[PDB]
Amino acid sequence: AIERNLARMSPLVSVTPKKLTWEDLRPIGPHIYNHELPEVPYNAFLLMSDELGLANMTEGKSKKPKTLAKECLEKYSTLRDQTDPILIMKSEKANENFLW
Amino acid sequence: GMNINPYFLFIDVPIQAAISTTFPYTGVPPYSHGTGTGYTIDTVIRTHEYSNKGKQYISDVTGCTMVDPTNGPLPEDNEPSAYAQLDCVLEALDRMDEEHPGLFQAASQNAMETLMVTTVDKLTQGRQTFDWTVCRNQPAATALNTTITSFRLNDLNGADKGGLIPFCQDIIDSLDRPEMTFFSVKNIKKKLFLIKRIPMKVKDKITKVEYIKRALSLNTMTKDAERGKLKRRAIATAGIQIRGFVLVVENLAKNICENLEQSGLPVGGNEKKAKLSNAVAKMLSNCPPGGISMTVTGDNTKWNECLNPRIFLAMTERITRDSPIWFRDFCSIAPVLFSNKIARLGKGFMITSKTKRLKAQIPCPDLFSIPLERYNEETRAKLKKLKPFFNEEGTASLSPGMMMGMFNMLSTVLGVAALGIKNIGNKEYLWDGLQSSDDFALFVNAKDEETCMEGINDFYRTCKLLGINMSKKKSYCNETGMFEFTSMFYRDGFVSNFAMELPSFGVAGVNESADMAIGMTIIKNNMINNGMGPATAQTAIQLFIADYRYTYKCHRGDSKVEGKRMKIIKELWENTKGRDGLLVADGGPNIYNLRNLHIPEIVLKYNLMDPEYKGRLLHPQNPFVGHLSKMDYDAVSGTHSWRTKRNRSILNTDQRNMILEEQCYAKCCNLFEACFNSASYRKPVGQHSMLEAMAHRLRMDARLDYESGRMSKDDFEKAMAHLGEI
Amino acid sequence: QEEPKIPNKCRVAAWVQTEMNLLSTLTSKRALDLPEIGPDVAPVEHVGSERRKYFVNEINYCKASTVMMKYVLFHTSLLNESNASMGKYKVIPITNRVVNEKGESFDMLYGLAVKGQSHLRGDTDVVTVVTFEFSSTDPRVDSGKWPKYTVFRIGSLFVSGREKSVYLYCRVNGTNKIQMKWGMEARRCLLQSMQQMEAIVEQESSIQGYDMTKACFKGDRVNSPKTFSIGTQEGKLVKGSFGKALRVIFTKCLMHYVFGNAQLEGFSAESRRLLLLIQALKDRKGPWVFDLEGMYSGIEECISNNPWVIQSAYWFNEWLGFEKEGSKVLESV
Amino acid sequence: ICVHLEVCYVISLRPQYEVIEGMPRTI
Amino acid sequence: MTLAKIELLKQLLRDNEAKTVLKQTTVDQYNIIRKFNTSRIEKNPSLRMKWAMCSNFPLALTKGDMANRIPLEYKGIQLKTNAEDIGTKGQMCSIAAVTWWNTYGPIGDTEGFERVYESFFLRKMRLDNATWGRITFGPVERVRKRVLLNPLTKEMPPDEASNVIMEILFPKEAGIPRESTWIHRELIKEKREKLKGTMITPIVLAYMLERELVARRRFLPVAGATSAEFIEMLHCLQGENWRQIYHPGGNKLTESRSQSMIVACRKIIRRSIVASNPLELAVEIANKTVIDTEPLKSCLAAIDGGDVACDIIRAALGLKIRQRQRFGRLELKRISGRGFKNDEEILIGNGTIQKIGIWDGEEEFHVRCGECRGILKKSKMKLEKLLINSAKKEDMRDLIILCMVFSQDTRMFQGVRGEINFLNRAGQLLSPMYQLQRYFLNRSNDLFDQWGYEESPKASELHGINESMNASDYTLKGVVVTRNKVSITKNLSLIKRTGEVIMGANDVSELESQAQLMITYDTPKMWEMGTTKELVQNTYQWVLKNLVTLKAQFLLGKEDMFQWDAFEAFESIIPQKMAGQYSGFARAVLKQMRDQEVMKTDQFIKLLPFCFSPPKLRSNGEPYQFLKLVLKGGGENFIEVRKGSPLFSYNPQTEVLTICGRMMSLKGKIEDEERNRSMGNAVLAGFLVSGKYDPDLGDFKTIEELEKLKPGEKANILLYQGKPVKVVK
RNA sequence: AGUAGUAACAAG
RNA sequence: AACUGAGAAAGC
RNA sequence: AUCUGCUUUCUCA
Ligand SMILES: *O[C@H]1[C@@H](O)[C@H](n2cnc3c(N)ncnc32)O[C@@H]1COP(=O)(O)OP(=O)(O)OP(=O)(O)OC[C@H]1O[C@@H](n2c[n+](C)c3c(=O)[nH]c(N)nc32)[C@H](O)[C@@H]1O
Ligand SMILES: Nc1nc2c(ncn2[C@@H]2O[C@H](COP(=O)(O)CP(=O)(O)OP(=O)(O)O)[C@@H](O)[C@H]2O)c(=O)[nH]1
Ligand SMILES: [Mg+2]
Ligand SMILES: [Mg+2]
Repeated sequence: AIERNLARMSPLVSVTPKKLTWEDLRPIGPHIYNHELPEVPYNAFLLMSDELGLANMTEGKSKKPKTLAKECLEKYSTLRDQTDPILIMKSEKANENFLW
Repeated sequence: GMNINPYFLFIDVPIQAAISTTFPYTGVPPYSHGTGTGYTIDTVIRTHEYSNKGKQYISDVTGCTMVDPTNGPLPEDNEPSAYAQLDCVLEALDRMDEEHPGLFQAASQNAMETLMVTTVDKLTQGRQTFDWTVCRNQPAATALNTTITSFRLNDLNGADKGGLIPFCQDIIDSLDRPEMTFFSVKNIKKKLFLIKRIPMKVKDKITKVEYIKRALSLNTMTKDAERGKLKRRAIATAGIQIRGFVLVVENLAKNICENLEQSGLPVGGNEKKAKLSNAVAKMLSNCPPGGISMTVTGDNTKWNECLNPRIFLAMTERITRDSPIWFRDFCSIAPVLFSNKIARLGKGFMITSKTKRLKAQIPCPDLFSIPLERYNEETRAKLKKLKPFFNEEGTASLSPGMMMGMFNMLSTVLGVAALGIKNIGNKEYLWDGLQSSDDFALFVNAKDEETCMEGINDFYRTCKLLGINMSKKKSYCNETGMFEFTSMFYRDGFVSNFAMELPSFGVAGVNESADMAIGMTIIKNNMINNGMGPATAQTAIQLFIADYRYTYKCHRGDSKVEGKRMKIIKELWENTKGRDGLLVADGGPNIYNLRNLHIPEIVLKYNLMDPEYKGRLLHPQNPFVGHLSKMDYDAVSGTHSWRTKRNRSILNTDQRNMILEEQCYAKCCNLFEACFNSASYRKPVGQHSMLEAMAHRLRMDARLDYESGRMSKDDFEKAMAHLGEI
Repeated sequence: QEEPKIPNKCRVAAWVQTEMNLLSTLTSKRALDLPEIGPDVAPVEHVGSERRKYFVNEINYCKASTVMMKYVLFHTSLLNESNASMGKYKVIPITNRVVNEKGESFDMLYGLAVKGQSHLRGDTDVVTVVTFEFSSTDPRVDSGKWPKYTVFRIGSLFVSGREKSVYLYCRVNGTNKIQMKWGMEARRCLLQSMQQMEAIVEQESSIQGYDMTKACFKGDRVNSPKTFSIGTQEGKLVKGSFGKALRVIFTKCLMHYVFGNAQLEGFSAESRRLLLLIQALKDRKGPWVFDLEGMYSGIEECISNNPWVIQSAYWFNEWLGFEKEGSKVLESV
Repeated sequence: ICVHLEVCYVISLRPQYEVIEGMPRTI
Repeated sequence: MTLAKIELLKQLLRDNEAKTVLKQTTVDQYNIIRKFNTSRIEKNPSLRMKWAMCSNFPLALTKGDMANRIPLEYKGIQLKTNAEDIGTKGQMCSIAAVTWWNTYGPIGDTEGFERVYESFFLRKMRLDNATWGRITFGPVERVRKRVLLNPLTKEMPPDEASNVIMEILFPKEAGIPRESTWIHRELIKEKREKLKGTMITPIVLAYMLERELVARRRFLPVAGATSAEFIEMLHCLQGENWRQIYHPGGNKLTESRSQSMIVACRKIIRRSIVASNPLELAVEIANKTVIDTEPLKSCLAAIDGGDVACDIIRAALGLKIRQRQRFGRLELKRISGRGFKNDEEILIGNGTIQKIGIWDGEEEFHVRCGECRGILKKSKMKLEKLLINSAKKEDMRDLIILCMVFSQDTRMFQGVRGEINFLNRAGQLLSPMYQLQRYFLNRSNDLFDQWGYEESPKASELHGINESMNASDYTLKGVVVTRNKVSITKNLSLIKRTGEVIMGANDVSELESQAQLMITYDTPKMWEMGTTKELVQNTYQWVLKNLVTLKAQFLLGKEDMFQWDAFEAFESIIPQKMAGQYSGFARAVLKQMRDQEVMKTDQFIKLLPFCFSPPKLRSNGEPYQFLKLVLKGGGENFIEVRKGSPLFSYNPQTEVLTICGRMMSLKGKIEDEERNRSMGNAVLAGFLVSGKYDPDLGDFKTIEELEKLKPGEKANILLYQGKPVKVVK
């Protein structure tokens, strides 16, 4: 039966084998080179390389995250007391007033 | 400005040796959201489009639109085809039988004996089964119990015989009942606004055809945490009526698979690795001199969609040729049930008004109750294509395909039978393969590459004849020596892929001591058989201890971390003199290393614990471990082997009636276990009532106590009076 | 029924290469808090500890480790606050513990987080976290990198006599319980990075008869240090040390976690299917394909807006070009 | 079986003879 | 509490729902209702635990006095929830409650923990009372084998262990008294008396008993140590590239010692036969061989058993030869005889053709089993005679069955009618004779049915017996019942003083099996006793390290570079039949490379190890021709002359040599002209290149055709896929 | 808004 | 509204 | 010569 059906099966039903050559390996996802598309925005949960960690020398006594942050801000009192919003950049749907 | 390109690592280390880097299993696995109706309709449409050229008719049993692609026109292109040829499948099965004389007979004998010695309890081994009485998903035990009670209501007491055969006889007899009366669960909606839904168990009744559809119905949902796929898929669960016979069919197919050298099932893990390595070595040593051997790493596209339950019915009949007619009918039931299977489309679709900020859930029965222009384009097209097969009650006729794919073993048998041909037209090629459920690795030996590709093309066409659609997009071929099979990457030997088992390295989340043991043993096993070196093993120990301490808030006692548990941990650290014996859960140091990964924590620290702390921890009556019942037994485990109740709370739903039924069953089982202490260990058998067994056991115990003098004469009289009134 | 929001199609953004370069670089601070391990007895344990010294000293002093620890600690605190305070807006500082070469311990405050309503009954239910993170980068330098961030200028800091402006990146992000849990378990990015490299060391050992960790990292009197193709500088292949390769793999795993979604999973699977073909080509195995364009489409449908996936496609194209050059070198045989 | 059980019962607070017949195997 | 239980039953029957549940539900259906659960269980326990730990009272308390000892709040930390919701609600506590109990709670008794987890305490004792050797870095070939996870003192089949557990813990509701209840009566009674004074939960005790008795066997990658005491440390024992020497504590059964000794002796002999003066090398290795923690000489002296290899090593070491054999429960001593093993396509009773090991020639064995003895005389596949002594019925039956199987009687093979598996589910070769023994021990009826019965002996002392183990009037054919110094040759041949060889190296079983214990070789050349892949990798690494000197000697020297210790060890994995042909072919190829200017360094490395054995050229004086040199062990252990091989591949682009999966670099030892150099001159012995693929010559000629060519005759050779060339003599 | 991605959450 | 089969691990 | 009880987690299919 198998040979009979293969004989009467359409020749168009083929696995279409093709010897692979390096020329056949075109670059993947050409559209990512399309300058008409926007650059992929930074969408990570936190800043990875742009992170700025205010450093506070400790005394081997971890009290609480709240007190740790309070002490770290107190050391950098210039940043903590800044109440003047110098808006540099704004997300289109954000509210700089509410965010500040 | 040098730019780091991680792929340049492959310039040095081959892909297989660095395959672990290609598995992003440190990230969150994709999770499906909302309804799964879209994917269910997609699979229904795909199945019917792959089977549309077949014979379409209407079932006179259910009235559903049935499609039969088997024996249909041979495909004229490479699209997924379900038009399997019965003659080709039977020829493949005959070839396999010739290759394995007596294999079918032995498999049928084993399956029949197992069925004869199989009990109805075997149907409780399922996660979530479609309970037809409530038309929902219930734990397999719950669905089985509800089905048994409903059958009792309908004078179907085969389950009481204790065997699977009488219960399946009841299953097939219930289809003949003019109407089925069962225990359903409804809910009263009280507005307090909040619509609290208080469920209660009542009695309902349905007709013959409705019950038939429910029994043939498969409930669909969305799979969660699936990895390696961009788009989400749908999964389906069957009822008791189907699983009952699927068990026997799968057992027969498993018996067949265990004796096939080209099957990757049911073997697994190291056994599977050994089998595959031996097969690859044999196929390398069998290469004709000067010839070319080529391995095709191949995946089959739309495996469940194109597999036809009628083909599996034919396979069942062919395999069970020498069996008694009762067993042949029993094995044929399951493919018959799957050929008339109905798919429940799920939770429906959510329609929203953005400006009015409103949303509503249109259920599957009401899917076509609104104009199709109110659905999005994709959903609109899906509904338009689904309409012919849509059932007014809110289900779809899915006669073709194997949506659930519960025939993994039988599909493996079909694939192996496809591999068994090995040649067509006496051409100058010979193929032999390895066949898991759908994934496969072919090995074609010929005189040159051209003949190897001819053989691969012939294998492709032959699989098309059997209803198997090799995926040209995902399948590729190279010279023998490198390939991939079931994500096992063979490069002159199966390389170690450390990333696959990476997700299991974390806290297993059972309890402190159990999780400690699980993590240590996982590290040990990964070291044994996943290529994890001693340095990575020690780092894994460190990371597991870190995650464990941050999960159970049991940081080192001398540490400065603060918490509700940490204050008492620090007090214990100060009180304890043998601090090295304190458990990690109690803020003690981590003394685990590679050599002692196989020793439990308490045993490791038993000789270092202080007597006081050791006694407090290993208190036989500590309240944190569930006891059995003073008369309560001694719980040997420590205080850290505690249990957090698996609270299945549902907002605005007070399942007091369901909890009451569950607690009634629990009380009956607890009393029975108290009467029969061996019930927990060894399953108690018997066709008689639990009350009868308990009464006889208590009467014998009372008589023995009276004779031995344990019980006073007046107490014996009281016991006898109570038993008499019982 | 509203149309689903399809992920946008974005082009290669140069900031992903910068992130890969900076996260692989060696900093001066340690963030890993690896707990103690029982004393070594067997020679296998001593070998493991010796190898761990090199591996961790390479990973531990890298920016990627600090970022991973920040993510882990923040997700732990966020899960704790979400379960402890379901109906309250909580301030969750973004904190980390760092240690420099001198053994000095510092508390690093990278910003604050507002944990909104967190009645997270479902596993995929979303809690909104409003992150106000300190930074020194000026957004205007790469505006396309920061369309999601509202950035203010709040002051300045003196790492030295130099003056560095400080900006407050404000973003209304969100996360679910599954993401929090997997953030608490991001430490696994170490193992996948170590094992892959550790195996290599083991391989070298089997070829030399003795532990080759020091030789692979630093190079002993008999073996020169292991050098890997690490990257490109002006279109020329560049060689990095063994520790640099370890840090690159660790950064790759950390980005797998950070930018891990269905897009990355699908891209990984399909591009692995393609990587196996490329390897078969490099091994002169004469690979044959049946539908190459179908496999390419399967790969490409997973490249929409995941920055890591887009940069992975770019790196794959670059590495494929280099492998094509290598094959051209191979042809004359 | 019926005759055997009847004979056993005819043969039979504290009965002299306990009955092992006329009950399920397990009991 | 029988009265209390009866009162509870009456109280439960006072509830109509419980009454109907008890009445309708059968005893079998109990197992269903025990699993009744209305609400589906959640499926992310790790996330659920991380979520619950960040809460007030995730833990559940057990109502009682011990739960009351826990204070409501401790130093402002609420350990347990308030008790104002007692009504049908339950109680909860925090993890801080657990810590408080561990800190200030009552001090209980630990005897229960010691009793229940005695298995893990024994595991810890084995770990602690153990010594560690040295870690060796080098190739390790691990074979996936089904090994026992943990040591046991009495291993029983799972059903037998379950019956024993039921008898020990549940004597009353144990069911039918089975064979296990009798054959394990002593153990059951001992455990019952030991467990008499215990209040631990019966299910926990049952799991303790099954851990003590039931055997957990798993497929694991092992390398030369499969004993459970070693399997439990497998994670530290070795990897794919390193091997840690480990000496577990506790007592070791002598069966494992004997098996490891046999494996060690077989390895020593296999490595020694190829050596010049095999006796000296065999003695040298055996004097430095340690079985687990004892020297090989002591093990041979103290073990009253072994095989041909053990006897040969004993003779080499001076110990007496113990010509004893073990065939399962049967122990035999070769009184006299001689036979050479062969592989025969034996036809089994159920129509199965198997390459079973068959012995030939007259052979007499003093056999014994249990407490019974006898004398078995046999010939090729026939039991000539079996004179057995009077003993117990079961022991006598076991002896007769085992002797029937050992004799390989044709009736015994034809007596197999049933399910007999000679191949494990992983495709590994099970021993056919042992499988036949296992089948016939249980299903022994058919063996006696087909064996045939003749007249019982009427001699003065000889009286026959039948299947009833009684002196019946008819006896089993060929079976009767009765009531009544060596020297070793250089080539490891055991010879009597008369001049007759009694055992030789060629008589050693070729099977390569993992040792039960860890065999150590305290010699610098301890890798020469490794598996095929390990030997190949070590030899090629030695070649690479000395590649400069080897090549310089080859260019300068003529024949002194083909003799080395590493190549001598490598020869031990080349079959003797093909060793000479491989040596001739490889030497011819290397000489043809040297004489001409074609020097493919990769081919020189590939073929150099094979140039050790004395050449065995064809009858016409020309070397054989090969496409692949097949090495001993496994189907993938071969070297491709032209193509790459699983054991040896070369990448000219990167000049990287992948041997057994390990990548070495030839960068530094290479000439840039070599890449342009043609591979056709380093493929066929006595063949050079002349041009490209010539259509006129014809199609590619095979090895048989190539060997028959005349001098100066051109032909087409396909070096590998896509690379045809034209070669001449 | 945002997270996220073929459908959801942004409490019931 | 977390299915099927296989493998390993842990707990009862 | 090792082959001849279920629940949950992870991986694979
Ligand atoms: O573990 C393997 C082997 O090492 C072990 N074995 C063999 N001998 C002993 C002793 N003496 N003590 C402890 N363990 C022993 O049993 C396994 C056997 O594997 P293998 O090495 O493959 O066995 P072999 O190849 O020799 O064939 P096998 O039939 O198993 O016989 C082994 C043993 O028995 C002798 N023997 C069997 N038969 C049927 C024999 C026969 O008909 N005539 C003679 N002269 N000897 C026979 C074998 O020769 C060996 O002595
Ligand atoms: N019952 C289940 N079967 C599964 C599951 N995952 C895989 N499988 C089986 O394995 C087969 C492979 O399915 P995949 O997940 O690989 C679907 P993929 O999109 O990769 O293949 P096609 O779309 O069919 O080309 C599938 O047909 C099933 O028979 C699962 O979660 N449940
Ligand atoms: Mg797939
Ligand atoms: Mg595949």
